[PDB]
Amino acid sequence: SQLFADLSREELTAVMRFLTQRLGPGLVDAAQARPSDNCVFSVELQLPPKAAALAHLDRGSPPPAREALAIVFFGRQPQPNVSELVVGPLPHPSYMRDVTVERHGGPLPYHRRPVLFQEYLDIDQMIFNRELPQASGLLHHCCFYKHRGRNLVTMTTAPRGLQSGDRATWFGLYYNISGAGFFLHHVGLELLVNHKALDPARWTIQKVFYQGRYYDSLAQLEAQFEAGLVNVVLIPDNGTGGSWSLKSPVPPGPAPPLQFYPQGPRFSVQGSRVASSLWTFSFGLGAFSGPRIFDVRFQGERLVYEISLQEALAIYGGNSPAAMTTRYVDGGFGMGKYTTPLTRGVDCPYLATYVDWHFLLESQAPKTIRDAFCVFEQNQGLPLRRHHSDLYSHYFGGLAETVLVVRSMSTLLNYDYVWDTVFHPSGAIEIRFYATGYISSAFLFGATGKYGNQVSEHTLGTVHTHSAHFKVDLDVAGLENWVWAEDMVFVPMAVPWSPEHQLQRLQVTRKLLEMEEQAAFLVGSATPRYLYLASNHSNKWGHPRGYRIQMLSFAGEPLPQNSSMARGFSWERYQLAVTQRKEEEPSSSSVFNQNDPWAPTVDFSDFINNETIAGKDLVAWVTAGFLHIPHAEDIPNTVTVGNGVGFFLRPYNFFDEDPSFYSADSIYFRGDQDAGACEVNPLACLPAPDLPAFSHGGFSH
Amino acid sequence: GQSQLFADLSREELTAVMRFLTQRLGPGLVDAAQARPSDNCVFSVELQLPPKAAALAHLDRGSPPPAREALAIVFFGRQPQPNVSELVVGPLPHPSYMRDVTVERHGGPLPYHRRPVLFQEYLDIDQMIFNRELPQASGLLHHCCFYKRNLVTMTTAPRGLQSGDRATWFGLYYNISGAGFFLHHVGLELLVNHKALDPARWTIQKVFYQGRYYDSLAQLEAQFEAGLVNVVLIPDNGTGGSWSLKSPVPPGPAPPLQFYPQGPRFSVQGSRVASSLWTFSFGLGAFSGPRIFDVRFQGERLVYEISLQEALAIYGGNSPAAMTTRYVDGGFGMGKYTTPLTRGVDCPYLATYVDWHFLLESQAPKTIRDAFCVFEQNQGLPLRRHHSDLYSHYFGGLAETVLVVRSMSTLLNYDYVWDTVFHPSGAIEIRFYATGYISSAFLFGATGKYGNQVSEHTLGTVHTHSAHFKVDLDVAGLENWVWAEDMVFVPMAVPWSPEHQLQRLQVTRKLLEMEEQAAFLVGSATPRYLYLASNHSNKWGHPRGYRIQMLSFAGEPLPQNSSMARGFSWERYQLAVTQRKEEEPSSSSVFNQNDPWAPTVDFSDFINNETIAGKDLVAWVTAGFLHIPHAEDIPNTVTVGNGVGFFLRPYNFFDEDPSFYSADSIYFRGDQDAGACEVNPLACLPQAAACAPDLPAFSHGGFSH
Ligand SMILES: *[C@@H]1O[C@H](CO)[C@@H](O[C@@H]2O[C@H](CO)[C@@H](O[C@H]3O[C@H](CO)[C@@H](O)[C@H](O)[C@@H]3O)[C@H](O)[C@H]2NC(C)=O)[C@H](O)[C@H]1NC(C)=O
Ligand SMILES: *[C@@H]1O[C@H](CO)[C@@H](O[C@@H]2O[C@H](CO)[C@@H](O[C@H]3O[C@H](CO)[C@@H](O)[C@H](O)[C@@H]3O)[C@H](O)[C@H]2NC(C)=O)[C@H](O)[C@H]1NC(C)=O
Ligand SMILES: *[C@@H]1O[C@H](CO)[C@@H](O[C@@H]2O[C@H](CO)[C@@H](O)[C@H](O)[C@H]2NC(C)=O)[C@H](O)[C@H]1NC(C)=O
Ligand SMILES: *[C@@H]1O[C@H](CO)[C@@H](O[C@@H]2O[C@H](CO)[C@@H](O)[C@H](O)[C@H]2NC(C)=O)[C@H](O)[C@H]1NC(C)=O
Ligand SMILES: *[C@@H]1O[C@H](CO)[C@@H](O)[C@H](O)[C@H]1NC(C)=O
Ligand SMILES: *[C@@H]1O[C@H](CO)[C@@H](O)[C@H](O)[C@H]1NC(C)=O
Ligand SMILES: *[C@@H]1O[C@H](CO)[C@@H](O)[C@H](O)[C@H]1NC(C)=O
Ligand SMILES: *[C@@H]1O[C@H](CO)[C@@H](O)[C@H](O)[C@H]1NC(C)=O
Ligand SMILES: [Ca+2]
Ligand SMILES: [Ca+2]
Ligand SMILES: [Ca+2]
Ligand SMILES: [Ca+2]
Ligand SMILES: [Cu+2]
Ligand SMILES: [Cu+2]
Repeated sequence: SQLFADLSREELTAVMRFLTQRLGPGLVDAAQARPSDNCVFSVELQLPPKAAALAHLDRGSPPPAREALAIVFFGRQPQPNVSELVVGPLPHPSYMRDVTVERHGGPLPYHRRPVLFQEYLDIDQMIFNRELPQASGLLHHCCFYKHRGRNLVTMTTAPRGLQSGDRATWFGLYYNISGAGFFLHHVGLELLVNHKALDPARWTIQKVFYQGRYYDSLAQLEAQFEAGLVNVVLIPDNGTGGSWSLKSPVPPGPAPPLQFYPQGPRFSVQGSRVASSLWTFSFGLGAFSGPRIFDVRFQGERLVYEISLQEALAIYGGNSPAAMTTRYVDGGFGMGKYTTPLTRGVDCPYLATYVDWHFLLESQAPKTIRDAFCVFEQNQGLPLRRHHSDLYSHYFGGLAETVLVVRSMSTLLNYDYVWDTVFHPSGAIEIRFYATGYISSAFLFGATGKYGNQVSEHTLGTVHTHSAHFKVDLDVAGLENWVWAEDMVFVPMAVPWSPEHQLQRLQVTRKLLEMEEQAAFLVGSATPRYLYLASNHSNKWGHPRGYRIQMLSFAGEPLPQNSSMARGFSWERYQLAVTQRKEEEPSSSSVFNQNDPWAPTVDFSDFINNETIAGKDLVAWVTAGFLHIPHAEDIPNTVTVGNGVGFFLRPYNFFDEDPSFYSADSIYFRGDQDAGACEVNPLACLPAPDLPAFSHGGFSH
Repeated sequence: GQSQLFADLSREELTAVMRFLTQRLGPGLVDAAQARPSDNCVFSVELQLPPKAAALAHLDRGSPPPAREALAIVFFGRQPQPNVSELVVGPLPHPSYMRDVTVERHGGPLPYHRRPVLFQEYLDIDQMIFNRELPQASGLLHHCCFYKRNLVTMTTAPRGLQSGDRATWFGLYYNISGAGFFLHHVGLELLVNHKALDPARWTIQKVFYQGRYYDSLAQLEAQFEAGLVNVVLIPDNGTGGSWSLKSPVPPGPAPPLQFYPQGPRFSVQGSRVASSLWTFSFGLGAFSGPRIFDVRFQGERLVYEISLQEALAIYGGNSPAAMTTRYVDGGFGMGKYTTPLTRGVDCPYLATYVDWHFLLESQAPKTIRDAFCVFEQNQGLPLRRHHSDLYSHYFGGLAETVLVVRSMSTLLNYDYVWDTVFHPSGAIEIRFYATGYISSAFLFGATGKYGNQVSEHTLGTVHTHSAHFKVDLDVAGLENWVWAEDMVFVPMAVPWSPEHQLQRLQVTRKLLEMEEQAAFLVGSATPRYLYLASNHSNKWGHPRGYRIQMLSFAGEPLPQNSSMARGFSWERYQLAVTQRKEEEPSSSSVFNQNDPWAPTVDFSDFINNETIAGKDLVAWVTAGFLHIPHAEDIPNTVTVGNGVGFFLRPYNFFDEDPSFYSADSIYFRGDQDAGACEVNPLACLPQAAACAPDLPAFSHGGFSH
């Protein structure tokens, strides 16, 4: 690995040592920080400048300094802010730059900071010790309440309030189900907690919700109940089935099919670079933005500088305040931070290579997520190509598709997002995103038809949309790229020969798109059938070397623009956009957007601003998603079938012929040959497997 | 009810029907393999599918099974008024009756020019071409393309310009050796009029050489001699893989191999497949291609039938062949052109392979060896999983393993790959890939509007691909309705803070009541959730549903103003839902191809102001894309990104995800040893899977002459 490798535990420790020195002892461990402390919230790789980086990979120039970016919580002060500090060079840091205002134009308001885990503990303490017992009347008759046992548990929602500067979060209450998902057991109560004060003692409950009704306080509710004005119904807290359990009641049977490598792995993983005979690339995770791939070279030629997840978004509907106002912008929690171990043989093939990831977040020392990535070759059991000739000449030639895959999974509370990077031997790249895990349920009460389906006894599966944003820094045969839109048209013409007759003449249409706005495509509008970035260079046949972007999405209608918060994820409105790549436009979102979408720290629509994309270094931005109306078959989990979205990058006249023609694994034989002869056909030479003992990456405390 | 009602005819059965017919068709019946236009012959013999009512009575209520019958297509050329007739023969295995159903189905006789072109006809055409026509230009040909054969002809789309025409444009190509002639068009195209019942009356209506039209082959020779023709010299031979299919690179370490550590987990018996979740029957129609029948998930039928109906390629170009090609492939026949699966390339090595039998343009059954494969595939992707670090520590998940049936139709150049994929969640996935060689034209003139140059002298002509599929869902029984659900945002005041506004996300539910309400043109928008449902409810009160999720990137359909568009009306619909009807068994016909202007079936007729509330409904799905060929399509189109089709996904059909009860799921709490066999079957894998089976020896199903 090297240039793009996430920071090592060693490097992380070094950056933290350096930070503990240059900041005013009285710096607290973020894992215990109160709002008014100072705090290292995160430390992670700071990605090199593109120009320096290429200089080093393509033209011998030495590597750009290796730096970290640290996000610090400055609450021990008259005007608290959040600061972004670059720290470097590594491995032995000597400087520390504050880029906060360079990037943002001013300080970062302190309410934009992510809720810390200690902040959650404190909210819980407030709820469970000071607020809930005031309703131990009601809660005994609906939800088996006790002392503080407790049987209940809370889950956060979306943005936290109704306008910039708010930090008030709606929480639902849930049975603390054991060994299975609590998410399906909303007990009916929702609390609007205002935790904006830096003194958690000034924290208040602004609103309460129970069975379709609102109250200004729990005591108010508890009173309405003692007055016999609130019909209570005792919600069971145990059960059987998928609703209550994830473990299967059926004895295991004969094993599922297993793939192995007869003559060993055909790719290697060194640090965080992957090389096969066809592909080399580096991979990693942003703490906040998650999966990323750099420096992808097919057969030594670079196709893409960067492909990375930008953001993941979930917009809910509901019967209830928590659900009806939820809009998660998941980078506010962090796709890398919340990445989880892969279970060997379930999350990936048993014989995949599994790699660890290290991080420093909300603590003062490095921690490791074991088995966070997997890399493997997968025989797709589908041919890449084949032709069987019975006509004029008797031959067969084809090649079975084997694919190279990098994967990790982020578990954002209930959801488990699966991120796939798939390298094809045709020179196509496939980026996929699947959502499994648990749905968010609401408590089923009142008229629920317009907001979801009943999916269990007391469980409303609430309607929502999922979407995700991808950065695609194609460098098609260099940096200077154009974008083409090709498509088709019928044109009625007379038949040349028989001009009395007509015919619909099918024609290709091509259009160069020269301005950003011309290549920004809104969800809901139609897009050209062929859409690619090209070089001015041509292939042997004189067509522009191109890579075409083909989208797999079933986009739901994006949050309408009139929303005060919509600019916190404006990329949701576009399917495809292509901009000039700028060093000051590294992401389309930010960890800070989540807690203030009303005053977005980054607003994607800014990137589309009347510049030229004709012969420039272009980056393309892809949105993919779908509507989800949960249904009974989402219990216990939603399945991955049919729910993969993303895109293909496919060569389009980039090469002079299909590269797989030169494949070591292709098969060919003529009728006149002995197809069963080892020399004619390597399929005829075929041919303990050796399984590593099973280990699991464990859990986090 | 235990009988294979949906099995394709066996050789014995085919032979049997052929014998019966031989007797009863009478004098001067000819083997169609050598038949002339004016002969009488049997073109095909295949299974007549039972009528549903009787079939279900047998399968569900245990009634006696309907008679097993065949349908034979007979070309009656030896008479005053030639006709093609459709005859039913049964009951198998010892047939005793035959009935002509032609008029019942089509309202009149089948005009003779609709018949597919016989292989003998192709052969005769070639004789007129190479023995009486091309020689008139031996001069040009000697100059331009190494004449003295060395050329092969290849047919095209509809044959003419009005109903009744049988004029085919034939392109000429270097007979290339051991690789595709398709890329080596030498620039000459002949418009052969082979309508005449006497092949000696067949003429050449027109000529086309490298950009120029000529009235005859003689006139072309004339001008070439008069020094009046600028001849482009196209090479005979080359090396590049627009010339070879054979990789010039030595075999490396072996690609991954899949195997079943503890024996297989499904079984194939005849045309029935069964595993612990699924049972269904499969086969090929000689013309319509792949079909699966009677699909049961854990004992419950979901679909009576899913079957390919038609496949369609619409070309553009500036040469007259490609400019006017609209292939309606059922006219060649997707079953008929099915090819053996190469073990290890077309399906996994350890798939189970299955032969297919047919009697087509012959008088004796033949067998395509290994026409089908069936296998479990480990997807390398979990079906579901959740890792909890929060409050309670556990992991629960299931690797997806899927059950596949595949066959491949090689129509000329194209290799179509058809997948039926059975998911453990209750979902069915239907896929269609095109691979093989593109069709090409001699590269000449103003090609940018018609494709990309793709090789020396080789223009990859632009075209669309479409396939139509029949999906006879019987959701919890025959009586089904269709629902369209979707979303909307309704702007309103935040209930607890009226100062503010929120965009309230809601679900939208519309019952679609008439066939037209459920027909959806290409390029119009479609309900994000479209499903067929019972009025029966699942445990939670929602109608039991199967939803149809389409994966298509459709091209613009051929414009309706085209006199021939009625021959593939289905192309203009993405999705339509219709009342199932015994008289509407297919959306296309083997006969639409050679007269699309007078279609034998017009799919649009099925859509005609009838209720679809509470009836036996059948859905029809169209899937396809635009293809602008390009360098990477040489030697072949690759299958990546080319998959097109649809899923049938359960939607409140069950009470909960059936996969919760899977025998293969994995679960363990934080407080257990995930490394212990008693907690986790995966732990056992090493020690009881250091046992890979001996592979069977490689064999190939052969080629055919
Ligand atoms: C956000 O908070 C930061 C600290 O709370 C702040 O950076 C700090 O800025 C102060 C002065 O603005 C610097 O303190 C320095 O003050 C004396 C002058 O008497 C200087 O000579 C010394 O350099 C001394 O340390 C801090 O160095 C600095 N802390 C760090 C880590 O940079 C930011 O200015 C605040 N951000 C904005 C935009 O307001
Ligand atoms: C389409 O083509 C068929 C011609 O081969 C034709 O079927 C044949 O029709 C005749 C009468 O319709 C039948 O032959 C009959 O000849 C004597 C006359 O002395 C009759 O009295 C007898 O009934 C005798 O059978 C043929 O048997 C019959 N062949 C079969 C297999 O059906 C069709 O009628 C033509 N139909 C169309 C729609 O025009
Ligand atoms: C076209 O070229 C092919 C060359 O592959 C010819 O195929 C061979 O034909 C000979 C007889 O002349 C046979 O004995 C061989 O078995 C054939 N070889 C293969 C691999 O099929 C073919 O004759 C030529 N056909 C035409 C119409 O030109
Ligand atoms: C919620 O319930 C869970 C029970 O599953 C509790 O988690 C356990 O905590 C006990 C001690 O209190 C441990 O000894 C167990 O090993 C834990 N279980 C595992 C497998 O994670 C927990 O007390 C409750 N937490 C909350 C917030 O109420
Ligand atoms: C493409 O553009 C750059 C100049 O801006 C040039 O260096 C390169 O060689 C060009 N190639 C062409 C037009 O063939
Ligand atoms: C877009 O760009 C051109 C400058 O090249 C500028 O003159 C034009 O006014 C711009 N349009 C807008 C709306 O800013
Ligand atoms: C389904 O609807 C038909 C109404 O035409 C009715 O006869 C049948 O009883 C209904 N069943 C249910 C369960 O609603
Ligand atoms: C379509 O359906 C209804 C009958 O239920 C009728 O009123 C309407 O006029 C019909 N139109 C037709 C068949 O032309
Ligand atoms: Ca770029
Ligand atoms: Ca810009
Ligand atoms: Ca039906
Ligand atoms: Ca109808
Ligand atoms: Cu969802
Ligand atoms: Cu194509």
